Amino acid sequence: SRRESINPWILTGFADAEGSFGLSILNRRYHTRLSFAIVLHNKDKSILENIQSTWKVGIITNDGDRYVRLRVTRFEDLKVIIDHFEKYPLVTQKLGDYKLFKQAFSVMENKEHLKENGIKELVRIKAKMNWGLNDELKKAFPEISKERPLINKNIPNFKWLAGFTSGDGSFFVRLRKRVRVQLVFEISQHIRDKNLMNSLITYLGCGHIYEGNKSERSWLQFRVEKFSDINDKIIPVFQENTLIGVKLEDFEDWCKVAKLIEEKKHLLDEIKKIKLNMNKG
DNA sequence: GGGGGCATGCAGATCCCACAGGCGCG
DNA sequence: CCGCGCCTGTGGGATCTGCATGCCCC
Ligand SMILES: [Ca+2]
Ligand SMILES: [Ca+2]
Ligand SMILES: [Ca+2]
Ligand SMILES: [Ca+2]
Repeated sequence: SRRESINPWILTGFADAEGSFGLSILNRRYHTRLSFAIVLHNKDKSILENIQSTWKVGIITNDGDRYVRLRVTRFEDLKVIIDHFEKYPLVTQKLGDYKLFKQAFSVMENKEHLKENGIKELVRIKAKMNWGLNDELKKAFPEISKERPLINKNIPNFKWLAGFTSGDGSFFVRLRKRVRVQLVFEISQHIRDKNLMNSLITYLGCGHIYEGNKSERSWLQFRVEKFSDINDKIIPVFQENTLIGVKLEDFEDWCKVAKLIEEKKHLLDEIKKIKLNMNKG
């Protein structure tokens, strides 16, 4: 059960990709709940165990027949999470949800949430957090601003990038029809972090940003399709900065196809065998 | 007696992932 | 011609996010 721990910057990078900070204010006088959660497919339960071993907090639960959840609600345990992200701060817009989550923690640590003044402040905090206030709290506390300080941060290091890639990244092989094999690396992200995704082009020395129609599409792609860039830049980066989860296994199969491509790929039966065991198994 | 915290289960919403096709260029 | 890589496009599920209840304890 007790599995390996992970580098704390890799964990923050995975949290930037897959984490969620929650502030629930329900009328059971109001009940206050703070939470951190990650939901993944069972294939990546090892990641949740890795985080649980590194933080030494959190409950791992099956969220159905297909999914697994790591959830932290115990108040003292949320202090462990604050201390981690204070030393290893998030990079995406989720940092703002973390900061509001931390602000809510100080209201509750000072027991102010038991009185009416604390609830009003917690409602103001929740308004700027994630998807904002629900209809009931919008009516019961109409005083309601969703605006919050802007975030525009740079990639802190490659260890963060490995955890981020383990979450939102993708390694795959294309078989285009004469059949040619092409390696592709892609990270997708909501356009709310376009600057950070643009940051990747010079940070990795390769790649392009693709957006489609910016007026009707809320997410973009950072992609590297040039084999020399995959072979000389992306592979050495993630070989030195270990990925986690099945993304690591997909990367290792990905690199097997890369060695074949640098050795005159065209023969192809072994590449098709590796591809069958990638994002299908 | 019960307020408040914790665990728990489930549902809503969407941002991802893992791709494919057309075609200009060296 | 051939192999490549820019560029455009996306289904649908793995995510992110949120709601509700029960039971314990000081
Ligand atoms: Ca993400
Ligand atoms: Ca993310
Ligand atoms: Ca993921
Ligand atoms: Ca993700």
